Amino acid sequence: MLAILYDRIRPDERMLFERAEALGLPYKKVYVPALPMVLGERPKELEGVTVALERCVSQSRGLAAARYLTALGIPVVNRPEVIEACGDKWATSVALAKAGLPQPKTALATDREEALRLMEAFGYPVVLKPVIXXXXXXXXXXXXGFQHQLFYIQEYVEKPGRDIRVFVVGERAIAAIYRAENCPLTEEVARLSVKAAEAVGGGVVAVDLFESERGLLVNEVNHTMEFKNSVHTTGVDIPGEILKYAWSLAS
Amino acid sequence: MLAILYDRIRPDERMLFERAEALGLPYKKVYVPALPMVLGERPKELEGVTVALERCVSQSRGLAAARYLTALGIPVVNRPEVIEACGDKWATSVALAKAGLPQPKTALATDREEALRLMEAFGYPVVLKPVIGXXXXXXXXXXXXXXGFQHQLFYIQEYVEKPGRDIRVFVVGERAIAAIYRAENCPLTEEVARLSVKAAEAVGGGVVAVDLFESERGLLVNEVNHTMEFKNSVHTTGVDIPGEILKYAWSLAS
Repeated sequence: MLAILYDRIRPDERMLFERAEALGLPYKKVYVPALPMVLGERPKELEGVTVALERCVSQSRGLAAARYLTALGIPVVNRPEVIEACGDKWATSVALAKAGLPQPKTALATDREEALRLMEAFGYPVVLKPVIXXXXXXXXXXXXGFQHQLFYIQEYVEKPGRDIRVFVVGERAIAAIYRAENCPLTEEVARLSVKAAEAVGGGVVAVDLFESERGLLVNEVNHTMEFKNSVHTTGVDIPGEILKYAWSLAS
Repeated sequence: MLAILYDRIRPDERMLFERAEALGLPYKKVYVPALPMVLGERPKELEGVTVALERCVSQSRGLAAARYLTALGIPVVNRPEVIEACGDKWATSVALAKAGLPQPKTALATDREEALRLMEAFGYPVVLKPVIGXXXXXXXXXXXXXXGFQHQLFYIQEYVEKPGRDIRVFVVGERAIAAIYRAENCPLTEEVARLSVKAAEAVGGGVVAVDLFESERGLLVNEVNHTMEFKNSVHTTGVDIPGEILKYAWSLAS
């Protein structure tokens, strides 16, 4: 049966519980904080579990649990690699570059000085985001585990259009929204979103895009997509699609 | 040519520089802290670079740089996956378990309370190590527990009795090239060599130092290091560890 791993129940999780019940999809709720994860011995909580949906609000907890499930041989939706490829901006930007996908000009500095040189080279205004808006050099200076002293820098992008969030399930873009309003999926947006999903390892993710002057650019990819408002907005059963995908990977 | 990526020059790095020079292996030193890493545009510092040896003391810097090199299509010794599979104890223990390799009983808690339950279940004494970079009783446990993807994680291991000394094996590719006791030279045996190479393979392969426990239950893999230190081991083992590392890297050149 399906195991829905969680720590804090949000409306997203409740919708998952309700859809599973309505779909007749055998499942059980697994409270991760109290789950004993001893290598070599499957917990009683996981007895009968053939596939798991990793829904923890905490990234550290979710990734640690996804890693554990792989050690037990239980397929987990959004494998460890996808979760970390997504929750780490440098990792995600690197994955997009290797897949040759469009994104804002991006760079990474490993010390304060190089960060300044890069921002200066990029020309202001520039963007500085945590790996896991600078107006001028003055603002830059003022602002200034494997994440010790890293500075993720991106060019500031002009947006002729609204940002788009695309919900990708497997090889299909199933819904999209503007940033909220429904964004009727087009061939262009759908194909780019699925390729972005593939770039980070595949699975169930929300791809955030920028409709810039240079065209569609991939901004970020989320490994544990939130969709409570999007169901009504898009009219698409996102929770049900997610559950069916996970259930299909069952072993 | 080979690019040796570094931040702080330790004797290990100097030996690498000297062996490369003596071997006639075309290379250049690349100071990572000042390297501009912009995706889509290879830095001038990397002009002509066909393979890189990731030697930064800082793990965060080394992993970020290894990732960058993969984006540039430049092979890097100890790919990002290996560096992170190694610098993260839970990741490394999980990789060892999937490869079916022996190691101390290991567990991970994601909150203070579960950590206590586990330690209690393991029975004291138990070991508590930081996930990245001995509990006597419940009281000690509570005290210790109170004192990015690593927020609130508690790596717990059983306390192991060691009838023998700990062994550090230097693995280069599919070969265990040297080993030391913990320092004295540890003449490599079939058993130790095979386990060490399998442990290296389990985390993704490359150049790593495998630390083993000679316990009552036999050989157990304790940890795997992605940027092995070897300044003292060269003299201790009599093996040219730096040279072996460089030749392995150079062979992956593209």
